[PDB]
Amino acid sequence: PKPILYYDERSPPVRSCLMLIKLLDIDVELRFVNLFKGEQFQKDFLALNPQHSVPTLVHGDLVLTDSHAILIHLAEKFDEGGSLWPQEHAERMKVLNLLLFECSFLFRRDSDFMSAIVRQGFANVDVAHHERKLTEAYIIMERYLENSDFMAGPQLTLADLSIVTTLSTVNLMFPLSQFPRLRRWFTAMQQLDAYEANCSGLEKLRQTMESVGSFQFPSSSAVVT
Amino acid sequence: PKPILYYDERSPPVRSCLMLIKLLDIDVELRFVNLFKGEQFQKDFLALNPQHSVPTLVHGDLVLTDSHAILIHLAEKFDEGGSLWPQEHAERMKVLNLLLFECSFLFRRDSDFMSAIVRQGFANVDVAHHERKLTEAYIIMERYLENSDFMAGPQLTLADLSIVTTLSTVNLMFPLSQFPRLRRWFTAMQQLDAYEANCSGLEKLRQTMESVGSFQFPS
Ligand SMILES: C[C@]12CC[C@@H]3c4ccc(O)cc4CC[C@H]3[C@@H]1CC[C@@H]2O
Ligand SMILES: C[C@]12CC[C@@H]3c4ccc(O)cc4CC[C@H]3[C@@H]1CC[C@@H]2O
Repeated sequence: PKPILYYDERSPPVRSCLMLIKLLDIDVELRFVNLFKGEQFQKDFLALNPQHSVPTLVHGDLVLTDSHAILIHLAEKFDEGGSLWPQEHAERMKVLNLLLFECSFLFRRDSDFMSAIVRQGFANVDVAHHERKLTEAYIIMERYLENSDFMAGPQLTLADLSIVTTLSTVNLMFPLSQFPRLRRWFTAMQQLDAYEANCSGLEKLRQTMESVGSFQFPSSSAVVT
Repeated sequence: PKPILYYDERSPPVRSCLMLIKLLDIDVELRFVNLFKGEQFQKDFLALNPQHSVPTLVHGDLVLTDSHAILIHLAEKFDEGGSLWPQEHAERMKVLNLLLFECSFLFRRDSDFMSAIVRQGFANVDVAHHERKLTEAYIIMERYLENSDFMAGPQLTLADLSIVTTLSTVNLMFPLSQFPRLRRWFTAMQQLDAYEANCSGLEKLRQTMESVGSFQFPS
C-alpha cells in the first residue's frame, strides 16, 4: 500500500517531508491532523503515535514518528542509489549528522520559541533569550556553509530539506542580514521547484502564530525571492 | 586511523557511545572535555564542533557531533552483520525511529530538567512540571515494550543503548515502580557486560549535580 502521511503543513518537519515527496514524485495519501486544535491527542492518533506528533508516516506495517526517519525511509525506498541519502558511507554519515543537528538543536530551539509564544502570548515571552538561542543556530549553519556549498557537502541532500523548512520558519522572526552564506544557500533552496511545498504551510504558520500569539512578525526579516 | 571520542561520562549520550565501544571491543582514543567547566567552548573544540557538544567523534576526516550518528557509524564500521543495527530495512527503520525518540523526546525532556537545575538551582525548579513531562516519556516507553523484550523488537539494538543511559539518568530522580515493562527491561539491561560502562558516569553526574544543584536525589 502507498504511504500515508499524517500532517499539519504549519510544522516545518512536516514541510520537509512534503518537499521530499514533491521532489521524488512520491504518491502519498495525506491525512490532516490539526496541531493547534489538539487533534494529535485524539484517542486513535494517540494509539498510533503516543508522541502525539506530526509528521507520522504509515507505510504498510511500518509506523514512523519522526521526520528524519521518514526522510531517510522515503529516500531509501524512492531514491534508491541516489544522492539525497548518499551511497558512500562518510557522505551519508555527514547527512545523518546534520539531520540530527536539525532535530537536536535547530528545531529544538525553534519549537521552544514558538511554544512559548503559544502558551504565554508574544508580549510575555523573553524574546531576547530566544533571539540569542536562534542566532546561535544561525552561526553554526553559517560555519557549515563556509566549508560547503550545501549543508552536508557539494550537492543537495536530505539535510538541506530538513534544515530549510525550519530555517524559513525561524527567519519569519529573525533576519539573516549578518549571515551571507546562509542567505546565499537559502536563496538557492528557494529556487528549487520542490521548495514550492514549503510556501503554503510557512504562510499558514505565520497567520496562525500572529493570531494565537497576538503579535506581528517583522515583515522585513523573511528572505523572499 | 583510530577513532577519537571527545567525551564527558556524565552525559548520558556519551555513556551510550561508551557502552557500544565496550560491547564491540572498539579501540578508541578518549579525550576528556569537562562540560561543567565549559571546556566545550575552548576555541579549538568549538572550531571542531560549533555545537559545543559531546560526544564528538573524529574518525579520520569524519567529524560526528551527535551520539545517534556516532552509534550508527560505529555499528556500521565495526559490527557489519550484527543485530544492533539491523540489515533488514523495516527493522533498521524501527531502530532509527526509536533513536530519534530518544533524541527528540526523552533526552530533550531530561536535558530541559537538568538544564533548569544547573541554571535556576534545584530549589527554584518547577519539579512537578518536569515530573509530568518525564513521566509521559516513561508511559510511552512502557507502550513500546508491550510486545517486545527490547525497545525496537526481540533483540538488543542501538535504540536500547541510547535510551538506557538517559533513562538511568532520569531514574536518579523519578522511580520506575509504576512501569512493570520498563522496570524489567531496565533490570535486564543492567545484566549486560557492556552496561558496566554506564555506571561510573551516572554516579559522577549525581555527585556533580547534587553539588551544583545543592540538593540530593531521592535515589
Ligand atoms: C505549539 C505546539 C508546539 C510547537 C509547534 C511548532 C514548533 C515549531 C514550528 O516552527 C512550528 C510549530 C507549529 C505547531 C506548534 C504546536 C501547536 C500546539 C503545540 O502546543
Ligand atoms: C548543564 C549543561 C546542560 C545539561 C547537561 C545534561 C543534560 C542531561 C543529562 O542527563 C546530563 C547532563 C550533564 C551535562 C549538562 C551540562 C553541563 C553545563 C551545561 O549547561
